[PDB]
Amino acid sequence: AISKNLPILKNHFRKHWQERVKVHFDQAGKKVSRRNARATRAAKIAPRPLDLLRPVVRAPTVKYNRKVRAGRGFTLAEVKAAGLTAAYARTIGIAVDHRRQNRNQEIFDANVQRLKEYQSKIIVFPRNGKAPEAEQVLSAAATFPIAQPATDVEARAVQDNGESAFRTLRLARSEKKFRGIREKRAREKAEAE
Amino acid sequence: SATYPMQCSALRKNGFVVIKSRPCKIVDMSTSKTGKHGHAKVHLVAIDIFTGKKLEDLSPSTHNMEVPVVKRNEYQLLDIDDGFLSLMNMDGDTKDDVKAPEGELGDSLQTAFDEGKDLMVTIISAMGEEAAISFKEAARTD
Amino acid sequence: NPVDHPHGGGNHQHIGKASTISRGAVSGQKAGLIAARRTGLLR
Amino acid sequence: SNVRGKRGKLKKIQKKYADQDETERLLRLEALGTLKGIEKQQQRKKEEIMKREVRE
Amino acid sequence: GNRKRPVPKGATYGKPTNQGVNELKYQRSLRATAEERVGRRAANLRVLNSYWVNQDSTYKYFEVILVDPQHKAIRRDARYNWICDPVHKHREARGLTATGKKSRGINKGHKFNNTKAGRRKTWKRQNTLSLWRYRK
Amino acid sequence: TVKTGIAIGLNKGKKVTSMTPAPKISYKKGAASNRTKFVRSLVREIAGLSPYERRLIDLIRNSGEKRARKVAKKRLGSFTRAKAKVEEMNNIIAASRRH
Amino acid sequence: SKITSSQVREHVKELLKYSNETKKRNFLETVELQVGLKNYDPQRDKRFSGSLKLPNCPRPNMSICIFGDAFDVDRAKSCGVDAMSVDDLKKLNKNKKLIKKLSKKYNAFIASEVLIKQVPRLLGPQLSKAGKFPTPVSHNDDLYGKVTDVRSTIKFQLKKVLCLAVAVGNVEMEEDVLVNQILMSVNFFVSLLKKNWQNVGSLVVKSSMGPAFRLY
RNA sequence: GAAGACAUUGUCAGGUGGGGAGUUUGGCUGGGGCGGCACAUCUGUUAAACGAUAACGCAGAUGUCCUAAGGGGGGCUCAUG
RNA sequence: UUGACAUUGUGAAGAGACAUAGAGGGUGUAGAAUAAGUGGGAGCUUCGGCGCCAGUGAAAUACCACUACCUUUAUAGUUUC
RNA sequence: UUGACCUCAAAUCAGGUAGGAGUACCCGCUGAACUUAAGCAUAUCAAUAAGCGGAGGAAAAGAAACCAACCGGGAUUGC
Ligand SMILES: [Mg+2]
Ligand SMILES: [Mg+2]
Repeated sequence: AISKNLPILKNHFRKHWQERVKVHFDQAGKKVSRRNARATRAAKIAPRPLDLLRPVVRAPTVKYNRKVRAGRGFTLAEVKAAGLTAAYARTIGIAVDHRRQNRNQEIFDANVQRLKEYQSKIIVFPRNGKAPEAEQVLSAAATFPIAQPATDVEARAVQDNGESAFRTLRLARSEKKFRGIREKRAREKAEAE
Repeated sequence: SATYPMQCSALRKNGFVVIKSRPCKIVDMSTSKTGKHGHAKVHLVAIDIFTGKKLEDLSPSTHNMEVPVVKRNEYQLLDIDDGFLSLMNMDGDTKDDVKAPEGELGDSLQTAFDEGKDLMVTIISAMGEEAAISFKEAARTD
Repeated sequence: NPVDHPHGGGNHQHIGKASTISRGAVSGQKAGLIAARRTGLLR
Repeated sequence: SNVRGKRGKLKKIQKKYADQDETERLLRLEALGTLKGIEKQQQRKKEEIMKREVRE
Repeated sequence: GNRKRPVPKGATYGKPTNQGVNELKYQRSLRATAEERVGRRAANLRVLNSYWVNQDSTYKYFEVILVDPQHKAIRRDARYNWICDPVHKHREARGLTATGKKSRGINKGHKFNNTKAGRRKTWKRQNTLSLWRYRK
Repeated sequence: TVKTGIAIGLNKGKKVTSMTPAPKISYKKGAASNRTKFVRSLVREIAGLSPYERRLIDLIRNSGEKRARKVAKKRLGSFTRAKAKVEEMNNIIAASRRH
Repeated sequence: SKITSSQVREHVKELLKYSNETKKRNFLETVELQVGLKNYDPQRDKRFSGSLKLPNCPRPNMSICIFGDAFDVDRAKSCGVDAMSVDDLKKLNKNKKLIKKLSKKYNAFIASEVLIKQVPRLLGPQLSKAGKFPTPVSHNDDLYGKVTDVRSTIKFQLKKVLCLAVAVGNVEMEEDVLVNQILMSVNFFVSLLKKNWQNVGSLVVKSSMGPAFRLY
C-alpha cells in the first residue's frame, strides 16, 4: 500500500467507472456537422446575420470587473433611449433583456451608441414587396466588436502630496475594523445622562 | 478515583467487587472451562455489604471487573437520636450524617446505649454511601 | 434439536431455562406454561 | 388516590374485575397470596410499635 | 402515515444501518400517489393538478383535475391543446405535475445543487470520465 | 453611498456616475390594496377567531404580552410572526373594547 | 449569586439606621441571618454540616468554658476564661440537674485532645442533645486565640427543621465589614448546600430588637 | 341491537424483546490447550575485560511514596564493642 | 406494552395542585400556666410590669423574627385528576 | 296531479380512448450485498445491480421566490 517517498495520490476510481467512459472520437465529425448546421441555418435565414446584437456590459466579480464583455440583451431603458420599442427591436434583430438594470451611465451610453450604429448599419426590408437582396454578412459580433474602454492616457505629470498610499489603505482598514465599536461608545456616551 | 479495575482471576475470596453498580463482597468463586479448547469462565457469588442481597455474575477469566474502594473507620458514639448516630473522630471531629442501623445490630446498639456502655462503632465507606456494620466496647480507657 | 424448539438439544433431555413463559413474550418463545400464576400439584 | 402509581392499578380493576363479588375476590387474593403480604405488613407495623414498648 | 418496509417478519438481511423497518418515509407525497391512482383509474384522461380538501387521522383527501385529450374542445382551444401532445402521457407517473416537481426537487438555487436538472442526470454528469483525442 | 475610489474600507469601489433606474413593479408585491383590505376585514368579521387566537386574547388579558409572545412563538413558526400576531391581537382587544 | 452587593449595602443601611439612630437599645444588638431551605428533605438527603471563622468577631463577650488539664487550666488562668478540671468533672458525678445547669450556663465549650475521649464518659450525651459539644484544643495552640476563633465561629448543620439561623455580627461594626461578613456567610451556606442557589428558600437579615428585611 | 367521544387508527417517546439480524470472541509459546508474561520497563549476572548480544536462562523489582523524604545554610557523627 | 398529541364533538358535578391578598391554630407527664420548633436575647417596659438568677422540664419562659405543618376565605386567576 | 333542479344509475345507446411489445439513451419509485477499511459495526461499494411505474426522437430542464456583494451579472442545457 503505502511505499517509498511519493506524494499522496487521490484517484477516485472505486466505483464502476468503466461503465461511464466518454471518449470523444466524434470531435472532428461533430465539428463538421456543426459547420453544416451553421451553413444550412444561414441559408434558411439567407439575408439575416445568424446572431443577434448583444450589449456591452461589465463583468461581475472583483476578479473580472476590470474587463468588459457581451451581455444577454439590451435594457428596456436602453432601447427606449435608442428610440424603438422592445417588440420591434426583437423583430429587427436586437436582443432585449427585461431583467437587467442601468446603474452605470457609461455602460448606458455605450449601449445606446451601439444601438445607434446598428440602426445606421442595417437595412430593413418592406414586408410585402421588392426584397432588394443585400449579400449577408454572418456575424453582427464581428461587425460590431466589443472594445475595452481606454481608462487613462499614457503620460502625465507627477502629482505627489505626501500620503504614500499605504498609510491610506491601512487607515481605511483600521476605521472599517473599529467602526461599530466607536458608534457603540458614542451611543453609551450620549445616553450617559 | 473512587473505583479501580481488576482481573477476574486476580480477584479472590473476601474481596470487594462492583456488581450491577453495587459494592459487593465475594463469598464464592468457581472456574469452569468453557469448552475443551476454550478459556475457563469465572462464576462469582457475592453479597452486597449494605443491603445483604446475593448477587452472582459469570464472566471470562481474562475480562476486567470493576472494584470499589472500601474504607473502614473507627468512631465513638455521642448520641443516638431520631435514627441518626452522632460520632466523634480522633482529633475531636464530629459527624452526625450517619443513619442508625435498622436491624438487630441497631437494636443491640440502642439497648447498649440505653444501658450506658461506651460503644466503638465501625462505619464503612464505599462508592459514596455510608453505613455502620459493627460495635464493640472499649476494654480500657474507660 | 435446538433448531426446532426452545426445549430441544442437550446431552440429556431437559428443558434448560424455566418453563414458565411471560405473557409479554413473542411468537416462537411462547412454548411451555404461558403466564403461570403458580405451578405444581396442589394438595 | 392522589399518590403516585395508583391510577395505573385502578384502570386494571375497571378493565377486568368490574363484574366480581366479594367471595370470589377473597378466594382469588387468597389463591394469589397477596393477603399474606398484607397480613405481614400490618404485623411489621405491630412489632414496630411493640419494640418501642419493650424499650420503655 | 409512514411506509412500512415490506419484509417478512422485519428481517432485512444486511448491515445494521439498513435494519430500520418502522420509521421509514416514502419519498413521494400522498398527493402524488393519489393522483397516480386516479390516472390509473382513468388512463384515457390527463392529470393536470390536485388539491387538498380534507383530512382525518386515517385518510388524506384530494381532488384531482383531469382533462380529456380526445374531446374537440381541448383538441381546439390553443391554450390547452398542448396536453394532447404524446410527451404528456402520465405526467403524474413521471413526476411532471406540481407536487411531482416539488418532490423531485426541481428548483433554481444553491439549495438544489443535487437535484436541479435531474438527480441521476447530474450524478452521471459528474461521475462520467471524459477523455479527448488529444489528452488534456 | 458613493464609493471612495480605493480597494478596501467602508465604501470601497470605483466611483462611477449613477443612474437610479426606474422602480420595478414586482418590488411592490406585498403591498395591500383597498379591495383586499375590504375583503380581509369582511371575512375576519364573518369568521371570527381561531382557538389559539382566543387563548392568546386571554393571555394578553391575564398573563401579559411576554407570555403571549412565548406561546405564539411556540404556536406559529418564528418570533417575527409571533410579534406580528400579538400586535394584531392587541389591536383586536382595543377594537372590541371600543365596541 | 442571585443576591447583589448593592442590595446588601442598601438593606444594611436601613438596618443600621433603625438600630442605631431611631430606636437605640441599651444591650448591644447582634445582626442575625435567618435562612430557610427549599425542596430539601432531612430524612433522605445528606445532612450538611460546616463551619467558618469570620475575620471580625460577632460576639466578643459570650460565655465560654474550657474543660482542661493541668497545663490547660494554668494557661486558662492567664486567658481569664472559666475552667473546671478533670477532678471537678469527676466531682460532678453525672448528675443531670447540675450538668443541665452547666449546659444552660455556657454556650460554648473547649476541651483538650487528651480529655475529649472521656468528656462523654464523665458527662454523657446531653451535650450532643443540646448541640453544644466541646471543641478540641491542643498544647501547641493558643487558648485565647481559639476562644476568639470559637467566638467567631459560624456553623450550619441541617438537623430536622429546614430553617437555620446564625449571628453574622454586631450592629456597632462598620458597614463594609457587615456587608462582607453577610456575603461570605451566604456564600458558605450555598457552598455547603447541594444544587446551590436554587435550594435557598429565603434569606432574612435582622438586627436584635429589629424588623426583618428580606434578601430574596 | 351494543358501545361511544373511550376503544380503533396515525406519529413520536419509554420499557420489554436470542423470536430474529449482523458481527466479534488478542499475541508469545520446544504443536495447540491449561499455566506463565519472557507483551511497556529497572538492578545484578549469563556476556566471552570498548559497545552490542539470545532462550518460557538465573536472582529480584515497577504502575507507588514524599510540602518534605524538594532547595539553601549551620552544627554534629554512624553500626558495633 | 405504556404515555403524549391528533382523530375529538356536545353537557354537568366532585376533589387536588400552584400564583399572590389576607386570616386564625398547635394540651403525654412534670412545670404558675396549652412547650409546633429553631435562632437572637439580658434587659425590654405600654403596666413599672414582664423576663433574667430560680423552680420544673429533653426542650423555659420577657422582648424579637424565621421556618415548616394545619385549618381558612377571594380572584374575569392558572390549572390537573 | 304535472313540470323542473340536484345527485346517483342503466343500456350490444352515438362516437372515442387505455392496456401489450420494445427499453441503448430518458423521468421517477424501491433497493442490496460481495468489496475496501489489511479485523469490524458508522462509512465505502452506492444514492449502484436486481425489482416496479411512465415517455420520445430525444427526454428532462427552462424564462429566477437565481447568482452575487462587484464599476454587478441575467432562462435552461452541454464542453
Ligand atoms: Mg435442552
Ligand atoms: Mg403506508
